[PDB]
Order: sequence, then structure tokens, then C-alpha cells
Amino acid sequence: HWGYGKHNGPEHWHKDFPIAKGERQSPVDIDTHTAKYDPSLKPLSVSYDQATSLRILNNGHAFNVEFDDSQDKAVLKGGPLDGTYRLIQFHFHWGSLDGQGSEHTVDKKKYAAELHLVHWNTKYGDFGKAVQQPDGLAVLGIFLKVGSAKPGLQKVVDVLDSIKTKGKSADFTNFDPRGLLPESLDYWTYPGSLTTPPLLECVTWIVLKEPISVSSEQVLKFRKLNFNGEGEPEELMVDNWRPAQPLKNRQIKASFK
Ligand SMILES: NS(=O)(=O)c1c(F)c(F)c2c(c1F)N(CC1CCCCCCC1)CCS2(=O)=O
Ligand SMILES: [Zn+2]
Repeated sequence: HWGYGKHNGPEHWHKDFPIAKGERQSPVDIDTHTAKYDPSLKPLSVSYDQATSLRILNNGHAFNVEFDDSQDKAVLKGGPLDGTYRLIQFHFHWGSLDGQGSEHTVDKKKYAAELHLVHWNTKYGDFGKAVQQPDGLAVLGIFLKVGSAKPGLQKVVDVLDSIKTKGKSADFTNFDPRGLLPESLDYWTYPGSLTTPPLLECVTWIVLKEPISVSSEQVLKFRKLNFNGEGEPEELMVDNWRPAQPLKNRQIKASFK
């Protein structure tokens, strides 16, 4: 029953998930002036050359591209991380309008969408164990602005009509997530949470400074998806973002000056 509506949206989630009011919730606004450059932060190591995509799923929240995570095929290392984190899936959040849709904001600026590449710390053995740990996940967040198309996004765009409604999936092999990355891997980082229920406080967030551009047509195709299942009243899948949460007793670090 949680969702993004008037009667079941972010404002309501604390009743079923009291951690919603916790000490390390995400997303947050990234105040670029008060983020501290940390010269000890390492470059991010994104190793996606052996990624094995399997499937794309509409789970009633977003669309989700899932990978084989039963071996170290696509991993994230370095940056603020001390472990080796395996890619399990990516998904997006987006708006009804080009001027909203991101979860994180930058100096209060909202982007049209935000890509989340989810990785789990291999020292915990499975994803289900990892989400129970304060250093279980590392989510790489990438902003999307509307402008020129992103060619490496088009294969995703093109399959969306085959997963229009909740519970639909489609085979999605040989997708290369390197086509979704910007030129720079400069980043901000802070400790936070899942941005959807169950809102677990298990995530090291790494948000890239440089957005990617996508076209107005690419994001318009995201907005054709449905929150509902087939045979139910149509509800367009838009505005599936949680707003910025209190930073509380946290410092956002920058890898760059
Ligand atoms: N936004 S976020 O990056 O913090 C985030 C996340 F970190 C995740 F790990 C997952 C998310 C999710 F958003 N989702 C959304 C799911 C999470 C809970 C299970 C199924 C219900 C829909 C929402 C995809 C599955 S998931 O891979 O478990
Ligand atoms: Zn997300």
C-alpha cells in the first residue's frame, strides 16, 4: 500500500516504517558550499566490463535492470569504500515534468531523473544479508538533465512498452551499463538509507557531480509506464521520488574542490 500519492506517499511512510524519521535517511540536499573536500578520498573504481544483465522488471515502483550477481562480474570499489561491492541492479526515479524527478538535489536544484546503480558488500554473502548492515550497500547516483539524447540509454527506452504494468518483465541480456556514465567520476558521499520502504539505513551514497543528458523523448517514454497492474485503472508511473530529508548529524564529503 505505500506509494507516492496523497494518501500513501512519503508523508505517510513513517506509520509502517518508523525508521523514516531516523538519523541517516536519504535522499538529502547536497549543499555544495558546505560539503567538505576530503583529499584522502580515493578515485572511484567502476569495473563494469564483465557485467551480465539478465532482465528488466516493472515492480510497481520503477523499472529495474537486474544483473548476475553470483560472481564478481561488475563491481564498485575505491572511493569512500573499504569493501568490494557487486552490482545487482539499476533503476531510475523521475518526474511528471522536466524540472523535477531527482531524489537528491544540488543547492536545492532538482534534476529530471536520477539513476541508482545498486551494489552490495560481498563480505555479507547475499544482498538480503547486506541490507541488514550499516555498510551493506553502495548506491551510485547519477543525475539526468534533459538535453541531447544518451545513446546508451536507448536500448532501455525501447523495451519499456513491453513492461508497461506492475509485474511485467522481459529478457534484457547484453546491456552495457558503462553507456550510462558521465565523463567524470568526481563525487559526493554520505551515509544514508534506501529511499523507498523499507528505508533501511544500510547505504553509502556516492552521487556523481556530473549529470548525464537524456532527450525529452527518452524521459517522455519513462512517463508512459504504469504503477498499476494490467487490468487495473491506469495510473502513470511519474513522480516516484522521495523528497530531501533532514541531514541531521552527517557531513557530506566531496572528492573534488
Ligand atoms: N532508491 S534506492 O537506491 O535506495 C533502492 C535500493 F538501494 C535498492 F537496493 C532497491 C530499490 C531501491 F529503490 N528498489 C525499490 C524497491 C525496494 C523494496 C522491494 C520491492 C518494492 C518496491 C521498491 C528496487 C529493489 S532493490 O534493489 O532492493
Ligand atoms: Zn532509487
